[PDB]
Amino acid sequence: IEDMVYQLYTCGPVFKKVNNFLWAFKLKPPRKGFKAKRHAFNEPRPGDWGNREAHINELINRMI
Amino acid sequence: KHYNVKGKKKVLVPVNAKKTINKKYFGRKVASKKKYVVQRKLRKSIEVGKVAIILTGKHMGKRCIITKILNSGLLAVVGPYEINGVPLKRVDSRYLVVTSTNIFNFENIAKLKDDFLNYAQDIDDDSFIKTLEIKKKQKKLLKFMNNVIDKIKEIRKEDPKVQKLEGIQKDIGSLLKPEILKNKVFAHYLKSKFTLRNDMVLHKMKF
Amino acid sequence: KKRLQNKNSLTNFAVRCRLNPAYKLLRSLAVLRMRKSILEKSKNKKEKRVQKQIQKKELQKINHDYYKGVAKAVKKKKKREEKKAK
Amino acid sequence: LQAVRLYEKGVILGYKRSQRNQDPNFTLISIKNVNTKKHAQFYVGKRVAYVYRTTKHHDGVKIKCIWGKVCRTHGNSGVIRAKFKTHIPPKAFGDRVRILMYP
Amino acid sequence: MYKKEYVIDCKGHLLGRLASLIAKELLNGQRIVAVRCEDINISGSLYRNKLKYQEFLRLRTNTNPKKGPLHLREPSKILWRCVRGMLPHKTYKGQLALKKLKVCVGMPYPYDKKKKYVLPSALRAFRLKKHRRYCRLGTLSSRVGWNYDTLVKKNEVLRKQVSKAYYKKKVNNLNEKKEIKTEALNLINPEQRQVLENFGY
Amino acid sequence: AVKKVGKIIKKRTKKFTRFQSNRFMRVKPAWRKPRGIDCRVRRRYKGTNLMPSIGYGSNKKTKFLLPNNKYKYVVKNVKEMEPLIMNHTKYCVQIAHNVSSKKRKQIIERAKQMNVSVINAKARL
RNA sequence: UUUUUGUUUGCUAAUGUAAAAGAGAAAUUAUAUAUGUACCGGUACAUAAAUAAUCCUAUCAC
RNA sequence: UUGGAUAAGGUGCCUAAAUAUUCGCUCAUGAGAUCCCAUAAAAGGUGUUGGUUCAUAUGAACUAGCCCUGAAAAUGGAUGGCGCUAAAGCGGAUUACCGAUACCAAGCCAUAAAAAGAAGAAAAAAUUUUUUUUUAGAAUCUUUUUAUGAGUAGAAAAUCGUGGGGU
RNA sequence: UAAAUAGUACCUGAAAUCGUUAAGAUGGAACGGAUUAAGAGAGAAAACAAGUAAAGAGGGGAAUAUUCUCUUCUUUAUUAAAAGAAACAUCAGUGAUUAAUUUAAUUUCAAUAAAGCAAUCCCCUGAAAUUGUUUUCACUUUCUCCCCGCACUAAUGUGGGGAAAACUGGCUUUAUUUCUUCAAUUAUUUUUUUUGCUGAGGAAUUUUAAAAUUAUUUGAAUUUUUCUUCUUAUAAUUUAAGUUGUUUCUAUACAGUACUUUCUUAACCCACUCGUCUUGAAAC
Repeated sequence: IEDMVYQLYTCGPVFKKVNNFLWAFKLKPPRKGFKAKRHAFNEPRPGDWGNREAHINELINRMI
Repeated sequence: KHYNVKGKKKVLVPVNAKKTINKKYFGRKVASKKKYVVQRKLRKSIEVGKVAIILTGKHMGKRCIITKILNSGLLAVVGPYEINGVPLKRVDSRYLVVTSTNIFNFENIAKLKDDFLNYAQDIDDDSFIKTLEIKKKQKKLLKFMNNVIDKIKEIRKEDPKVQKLEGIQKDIGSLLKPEILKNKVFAHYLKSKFTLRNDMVLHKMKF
Repeated sequence: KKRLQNKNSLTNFAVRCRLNPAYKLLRSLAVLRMRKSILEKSKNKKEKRVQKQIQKKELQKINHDYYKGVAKAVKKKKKREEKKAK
Repeated sequence: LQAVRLYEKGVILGYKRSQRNQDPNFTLISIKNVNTKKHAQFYVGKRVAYVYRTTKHHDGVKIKCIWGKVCRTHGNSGVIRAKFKTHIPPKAFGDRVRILMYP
Repeated sequence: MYKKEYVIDCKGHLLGRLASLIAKELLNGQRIVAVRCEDINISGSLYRNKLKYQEFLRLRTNTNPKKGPLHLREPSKILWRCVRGMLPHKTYKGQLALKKLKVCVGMPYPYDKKKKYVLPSALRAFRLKKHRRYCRLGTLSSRVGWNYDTLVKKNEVLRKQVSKAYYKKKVNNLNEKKEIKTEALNLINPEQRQVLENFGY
Repeated sequence: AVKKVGKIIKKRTKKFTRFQSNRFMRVKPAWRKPRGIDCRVRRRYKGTNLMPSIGYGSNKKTKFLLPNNKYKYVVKNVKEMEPLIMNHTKYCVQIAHNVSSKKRKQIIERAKQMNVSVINAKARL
């Protein structure tokens, strides 16, 4: 599992195989909820969709 | 005996295995495959000299003195019968709110703390366990009410295992009688009953 | 094989070490590194912090130049607006 | 005088609920002197007794109790959710329960 | 909420906020008695509230006004109707909650000799800016056809005099008890005295 | 609501009744799937006569066994207990409805001396 | 009107609670201030300004 | 089904959850109040709140927020109702919370697919000797595993019953 | 007459509909779904006691009409055990809550006590002289002083006009961070308080192996050690290898006021008339 973690975190030579071997993650709803799934994360109003960049980490943590 | 994964030292005591289940294909087996179980790990505020409040029994609301941790999670307690009328009773921890006052923080009782420990070192859970023979004798007479109650009392008194507890009670109470009685406000504190007034908020007040 | 309880691979130490054979060493190293006494860091905090003075100097300098550039742009725009006014 | 209390008083509000939908697995309970989530969290493991009278005797007694336990806080104003062994009847809404000091 | 009954002095409260708080209490099962309902305040000018009540009055089943909305002019009945509108009165539980409420104009015989409580969350002084118009429920009711305002006023002034006499007697008794307490604080044991002094008694 | 007695879980009691059988005497309560077009029950409207479904099925480890944790076997003869001689602990016996008093007494005697329990032991006496 | 026992041919003894666990609390009023007292609405002096964040009531058996 | 946590949307009462926090705007003698959605315009205002450009804290001209006029219909009437103005209205912001048959963990039913399969003692209770259970092997079968489950018209399979016939 | 509730309409004798009695409900429908509660009927086939001794009634089988043996009921007294449920505890899975924590990065700060610098001056900031570079003034507190109004104020002060140093504020050095501060965010780690729900399975040749832990033991490494790591061997344990234990109660009963269940009533939430044609039916 540490090898899988390495190959996933660093897009190593065995990445397609590890990713395909891995079943799709079935996440919980966020602990504190979303802001608005309707709107973009980059919109000035509260929103969720789009590229969160490094901010995906806290959302994953609440969803995991 | 213990195990300390991740630095815990959980402490293991032997456990019997009596539940029996039928096997998948042919036989029967004992369900429990374990031989040790981790110990009780009672509360931090539970010490020998502390004074606690009983919450559930016929002595609910009464104040008592912790006596001994009884090797099985339950703890012996004596709200010294000579001052309070609370006998030597084995009580469960979670049915007992323990205060912050130690009987042995008093100058005139820290002296006899050692004798108290010596007297209390010889009580055990078997003494509190009710014997099958006396249970049968008590249930026999169920097949007028005043006579039934009196005979139940007599059988309990004549139980040989109750008598040793009564003797320990008597000697501990004799040891603790005059020192407790000479703290007049504390003596009344012990003889009093803890009640929840409508001005006290139990998520604010301290045990 | 019969499915059993899925042990928590993060908090259950036995299965965690089963999955990651290096985890026991890594955690032990982290624990012993945490176990370091406070006196050493108390006596070394100033020694560590004093060496960062040059970094603080360049660190102030970069932000100073950035704010100078912002102010110069503001002044240029104000002058352009004044010129446009007449 | 006599009949010591040693329990906190509470009132049975309705069930765990939304608008026009009920979840009678949890009962909303209001505790006497608690009005915040932080204070409601204090009574979380505590046992709850719904003691109610009865028209006739059932074990020589006219009184019986439904046992339950606090599970978690509800909302922000000190309301809690309690789970009982059997669902308390909606005739009991507004009645008194005992939040006991034990365990 | 945990009393046998709560007596609320409705003087200076805003009608809607008062009704909301009362309705929630009744639904939770607390019996309340609302007194001095003629002194309830409503935000907005008296003329504006009178216009609202005229709109209410123009409302009736033209087939048979007997079945129509009964309009009710007493301020106590107006508060009762507002509370009912804030309540599921068409169910059995809602009807019990509604019947748990008692409304009075002035202060009748049992309720003038018991403690009156106040809901700060509905006080006009705390909920209306000083520069904004408000009306008095008794005045609105009189304009609408209640015509018992002045009698309630004179009953209130009589009750005020009686309460003033009672308060003077109570103050004298409290002063005597206080002096007795100070004189007796020197006769108890010093340890008990220090306990009382330390804990502010 | 589920009822749980030991290892036995009855996922649902109060057997399903036919839609509108409560207010039509010609419609018997025996369940019939509403075929309909706009039939409320068929469309699964809230608060009306839910339909049976395979999800309610009982755990097959404890499916057909009675509250005594035994499967019932209906006999009409003394000669129909020979299989039970080897299954006395997981089969209980029930006497058929149309068995006379003589044969009933014989069957009860044989079951007792076979230590096999009888469900309707005190019938016709 | 008071005490004891009980309400464990269609009938002829007979029980119900929407809420006991200290279910404790009577001044009035103003909110860009009030309240008491003393003199002639005014004057003067006190009081109050996290007010229930308080006070009062409980256990000392015989 | 049991717990958990959420979506949409809400948290003054009806109604579970904020009379939450924080910053502005608005007074309406027919205020306003969630997409679809349940109408409103041209034109105006010396109401108030911000801005912009000109003239020695004054005079103007614009601009756009909320408010007002323009704004009349027939049973009595509808921001859903109550009501709400130090909002319970309008525009934000910060948190917490409530909230599905959706999501997550676990159990069970069935469907689909899969891994595999044509013989020996286990326990307990009494007192070495007894007693109590079991000691399995049906291939459209047995054991285990994972995923999945709306449904008219329509199709199929497996089941449940009735009269009569052979065994 | 076996039977007349088989009396000529005569076997059985359903439903619709109606009568009697009992119980219950009853504010412009009634019924219903889901969840319980209260009552009222029934009930022991898991919802305790197997066995042992005696006497009473019986039934069988084996033994060459006489011995042993197996048992079924009834009573006596004479012992267990198990099952369920609660409470507590333990473990595991899955959450909720409150206290933290290692090591780094990011202009952080803020103090203590001894000196010093600048005075519209300082860390800053502001306005002016194919990019940088340089310069000017203008920026602060006063519970300070002076004049004018000289009581004019919101004011226990004030408005206007001038001076002062340097308390305050800023900077430069040395020592300290437990007097005080050492934040926040992120990355990387380690814990912790109080607690909700759940316990599938039961492994005759993988509940094994290993993994972890404990106690010995060998060698080595190293962050240098009372949780340091890596193996050599042994013996165990569970954190492995899906819940186990204790104590009570039911209960020392043979059916009740308890337990299971049906029914009747309530109560909270929900619920429109079915079949059909139809894009669309609760449909006026």
